[PDB]
Amino acid sequence: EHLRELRYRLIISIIAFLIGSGIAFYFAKYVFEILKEPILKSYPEVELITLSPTEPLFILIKISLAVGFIIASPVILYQFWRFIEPALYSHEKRAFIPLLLGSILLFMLGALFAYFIVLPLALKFLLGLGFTQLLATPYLSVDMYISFVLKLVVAFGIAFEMPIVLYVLQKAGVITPEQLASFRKYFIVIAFVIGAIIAPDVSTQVLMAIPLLLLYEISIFLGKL
Ligand SMILES: CCCCCCCCCCC(CCCCCCCCCC)(CO[C@H]1O[C@@H](CO)[C@H](O[C@@H]2O[C@@H](CO)[C@H](O)[C@@H](O)[C@@H]2O)[C@@H](O)[C@@H]1O)CO[C@H]1O[C@@H](CO)[C@H](O[C@@H]2O[C@@H](CO)[C@H](O)[C@@H](O)[C@@H]2O)[C@@H](O)[C@H]1O
Repeated sequence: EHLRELRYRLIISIIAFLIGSGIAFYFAKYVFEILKEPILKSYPEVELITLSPTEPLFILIKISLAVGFIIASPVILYQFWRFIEPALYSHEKRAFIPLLLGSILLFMLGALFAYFIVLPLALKFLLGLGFTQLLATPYLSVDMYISFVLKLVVAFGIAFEMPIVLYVLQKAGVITPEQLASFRKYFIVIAFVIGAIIAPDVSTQVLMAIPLLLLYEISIFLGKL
């Protein structure tokens, strides 16, 4: 049953993600505008050329897949939450509703944080560091810039879900707040690994690790037992 439940809830979540991805595909040219907007306004001297051969569809498929996941985030959050509580951990179903709503708005606040705080900051640390206008002119590849935005935006959505899945595991006594306090020296490496994968330089790898450790230290404080 628990074996089969996942092998059906997965297919429902995967079915939702593709419906969401297809929607994202249709209005992708407009989503490409929202993404281009942060650079276009801050450093207009920086040209977004397509250094790539004939790959504006790869940029499309990346856009249709990442944005298709932010559309499906409410369905995916539900399939997680229903497979765990009241299913295994909690007991009340009107503790589940404020949990789903709370976790739906934590993925949205995560994406807004990346797009409106991490990213503009990540651009000043990259090309806004004084007179670096010479090494940044038709030097920007759109496939580079778009991807970094999509990585940063999706990672922060997910990174924000940590203090709820954690508070709920700590409450269900699956983990203790001291067990997170012991994993600190490993999450510092986790955060810098994630920061190495998604960020282009050290300045941005660090810029990313900071809110991640901060989200980890929010989970320990939600060690109210
Ligand atoms: C969960 C479902 C998914 C929801 C999110 C998906 C993405 C939604 C963004 C898409 C969308 C609304 C779509 C709504 C329908 C959703 C239905 C969902 C599926 C249901 C099953 C944004 O909608 C608006 O959003 C705001 C921008 O953020 C703005 O609104 C207000 O505006 C101010 C006005 O005065 C207000 O004063 C201000 O207050 C707000 O700024 C508008 O600028 C914008 O149109 C449409 O935008 C774009 O669509 C594309 C066609 O692909 C259009 O194609 C191009 O346009 C031609 C023009 O000639 C070009 O010639 C041609 O190149 C091409 O043809 C674009 O033109 C474009 O307009």
